[PDB]
Amino acid sequence: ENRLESILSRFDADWTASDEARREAKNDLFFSRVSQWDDWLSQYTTLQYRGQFDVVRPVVRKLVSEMRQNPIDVLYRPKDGARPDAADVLMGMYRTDMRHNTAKIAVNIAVREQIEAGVGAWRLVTDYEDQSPTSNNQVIRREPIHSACSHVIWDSNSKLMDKSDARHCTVIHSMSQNGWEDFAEKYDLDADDIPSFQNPNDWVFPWLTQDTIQIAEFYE
Amino acid sequence: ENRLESILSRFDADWTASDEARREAKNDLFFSRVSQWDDWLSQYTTLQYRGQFDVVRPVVRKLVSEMRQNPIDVLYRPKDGARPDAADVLMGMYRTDMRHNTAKIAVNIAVREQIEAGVGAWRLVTDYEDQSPTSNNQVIRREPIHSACSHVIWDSNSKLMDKS
Amino acid sequence: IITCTAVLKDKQLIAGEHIPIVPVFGEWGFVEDKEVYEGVVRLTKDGQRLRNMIMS
Amino acid sequence: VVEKKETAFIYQDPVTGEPVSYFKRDIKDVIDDLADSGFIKIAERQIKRRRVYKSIITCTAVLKDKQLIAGEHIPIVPVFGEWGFVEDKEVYEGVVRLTKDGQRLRNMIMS
Amino acid sequence: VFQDNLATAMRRDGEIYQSIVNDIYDVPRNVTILMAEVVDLATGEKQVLNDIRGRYECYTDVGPSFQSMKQQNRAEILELLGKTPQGTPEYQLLLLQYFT
Amino acid sequence: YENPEVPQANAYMLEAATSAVKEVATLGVETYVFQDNLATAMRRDGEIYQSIVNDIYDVPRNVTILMAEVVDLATGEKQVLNDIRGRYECYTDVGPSFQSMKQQNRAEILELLGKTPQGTPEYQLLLLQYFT
Repeated sequence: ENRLESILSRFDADWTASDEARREAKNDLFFSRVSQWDDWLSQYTTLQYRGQFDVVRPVVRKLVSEMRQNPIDVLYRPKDGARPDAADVLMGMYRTDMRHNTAKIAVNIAVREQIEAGVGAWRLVTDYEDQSPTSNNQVIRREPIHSACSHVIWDSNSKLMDKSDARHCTVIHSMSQNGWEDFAEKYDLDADDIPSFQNPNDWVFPWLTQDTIQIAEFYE
Repeated sequence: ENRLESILSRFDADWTASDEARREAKNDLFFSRVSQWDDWLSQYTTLQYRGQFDVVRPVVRKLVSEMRQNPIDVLYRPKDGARPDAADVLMGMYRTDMRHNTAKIAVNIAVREQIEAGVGAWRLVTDYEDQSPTSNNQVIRREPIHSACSHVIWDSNSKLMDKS
Repeated sequence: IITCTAVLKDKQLIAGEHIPIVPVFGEWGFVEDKEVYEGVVRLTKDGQRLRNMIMS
Repeated sequence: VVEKKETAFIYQDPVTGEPVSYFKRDIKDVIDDLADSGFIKIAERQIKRRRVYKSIITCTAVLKDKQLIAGEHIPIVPVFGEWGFVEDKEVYEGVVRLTKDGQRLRNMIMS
Repeated sequence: VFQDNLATAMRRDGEIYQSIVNDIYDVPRNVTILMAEVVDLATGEKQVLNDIRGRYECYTDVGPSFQSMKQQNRAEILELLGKTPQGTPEYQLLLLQYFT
Repeated sequence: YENPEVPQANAYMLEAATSAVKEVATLGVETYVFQDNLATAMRRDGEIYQSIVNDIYDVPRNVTILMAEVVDLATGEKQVLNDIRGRYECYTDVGPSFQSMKQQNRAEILELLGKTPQGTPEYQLLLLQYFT
């Protein structure tokens, strides 16, 4: 009956369903981004030579360059029997509010993560613009999601590549103290009550500080 | 409540957030610019032959030269439905006040640091000019930032490449 | 907007008929009711880890 | 950068049309000169915009506090090579890093 | 295969964007008698968009990335020009390229 | 006394290390990704420059009836720019670096000339190239 209980049950089922794939994708990202000597469990035993002679990184660079030279975008076309000028207004709006650097950066991040790990993602959000609005004093932009393997958790009962049959999705946001304060200011939350959620990262590298605050957004 | 305290708290959070990347970038700059025998911690123990037979510098030179042969600049284009001459004045101003040596040098420095370390940066400043002003007795110029890995510290809660 | 112990915002209605998150996959499939996705790095991890060790 | 809604004035251009001028930019300097020049006010709105403030600081004190500078954006432009996030930790790399291990060996053996 | 998967992702992006545009944006209805934007404002000065159910008039495909409609029109004119022999339509398309 | 010899391990490892550095020190296949990142940086630079220009510079408004620069000075002799809110009329793209607008026009005319067949527009574009 409790709304929080139902949301947490759904999130826990989805999180436990995709544990192995998420772990493998995170290991792939660490291997291809940080270090190939992923020996965090036992490295402070004795000092021996561990050299990194990379042989996979040139391949990843080549594939990313190959996919970068061929940009792909949406193209709205009139339906069968519709007026031939059915898609010029929508296409103009799309080209207007998707020409910014954020959209290209989000697509590139998703593509790089797809090549390296196997999964990436981006988000579409709407905001109020008063200076250069696309329409109705509002704009639609595309935002990036870093490490979509562990930060975006989909409905486990979804058997489509684009997850159009998914009926809920939880996005985990990790942010700094100032980031949390501005998040609370934006969403009218209580900044004094620090939130917490399932931490998707793992303290594996000797990073000095991984100070992060976790919140979740549940779409249904 | 103290303004200095808040500024310092933000700066310390950002500085501690990006410690490892900054250290690696500074190491890359030292390796590719000063000496490949980065043995500062223990070198005054005994004198032995340490030769530098460089194998990476030709690659860096080739990449910098190839990136120098294709200059890239801003180009202002009229928006959809705007007057077709909407970007002539802005483009003229940009070309007027970005043709100087400082802008090219800053871009080249940023490109070289991007190739070697992985990050570079430049800055846009405005000044008052009385002899050849671009407009309204003012000029906008571009200035370089050397070692942008350690001299420019960004907000840690930024997930965009251009830090917008 | 939720945490591990409470719900901050309950059912804020947003625009659109779809969840605004777009995923991109590499090699994607299901083995036994278990989604598996792969890139290009996974299958090279075993050999490379050997090449690093031998050269070490 | 601070994004806030500030007052803007909708005048009527004596030549043609009606313009929009931010209240902060002509707050005291020419706020009465528009009336003399033939500009009369027809409306007042609240428009959202960003303002950039610069402060000169040291480790112990603040010299300049909130000096407002021109533009809506921070005037620093960064350029990156191979850029990404691993675990909420930004990582950027060039071309020299991955060659450091082999080259350091080649220097040693040749030595 | 990776480009095809990215194209599928962009098609889903276009679907979501079209839904959001129908939800919040002001979509004019083109009459054949001109775009007639029919909207109204409430007593609280807030304007509420009025979008008819005849909204899904276009479907989604994948094409080259263009910064604006003018660039897309230029690309289409150039593509048509490269296949048309040097007759009268070639002159027509050249004048149209100089148009935009 | 035996002649000095370089051990097989030393030669093998020197060759292997040199080969490893040769193979790993290959950006891309070409610096297309780096050039695209620089293009993104220049787009951000253009955005910032446009904002600053709208803030401090005198941007004329082009009427279709001619550029009408509308400004006024205060009692302290300082002139304050009057920029309307119809300022973001152009967007940012990436192109070749030109030192002046005349060079850009010359390059555009030459680019058009390279695709026009030798008809009447070719003569028009040649006269236009001699123009600038």
